[PDB]
Amino acid sequence: QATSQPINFQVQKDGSSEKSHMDDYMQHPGKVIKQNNKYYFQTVLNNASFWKEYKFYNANNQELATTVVNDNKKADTRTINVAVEPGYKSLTTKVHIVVPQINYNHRYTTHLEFEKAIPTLA
Repeated sequence: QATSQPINFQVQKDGSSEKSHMDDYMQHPGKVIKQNNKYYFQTVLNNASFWKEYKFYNANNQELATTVVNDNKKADTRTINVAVEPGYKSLTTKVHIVVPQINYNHRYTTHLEFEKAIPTLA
């Protein structure tokens, strides 16, 4: 069995609550999924070809498992699951965006803020 619910979020800048331009690289809302007693935040990365690396952590800086659910090369998107727990209010992220053709190379250190804490699901 699986249960899911949408969850709104905003990626915000390191050291403040200001929106990050990284927020534009992810589709909204995301989704919370509970399957085999485990919880995930499922999210769709825009311009997936630009994402050279991504890492997610909880608010205590522990590493969170990510898995690729879907790669849509035609749309240039990638759908991932990020392991979470009920009660999580944010994820710390470390993301490397690269577009070599324009010599664009940027490292984001941001915090993805859920609109509400990850819920317990039945």
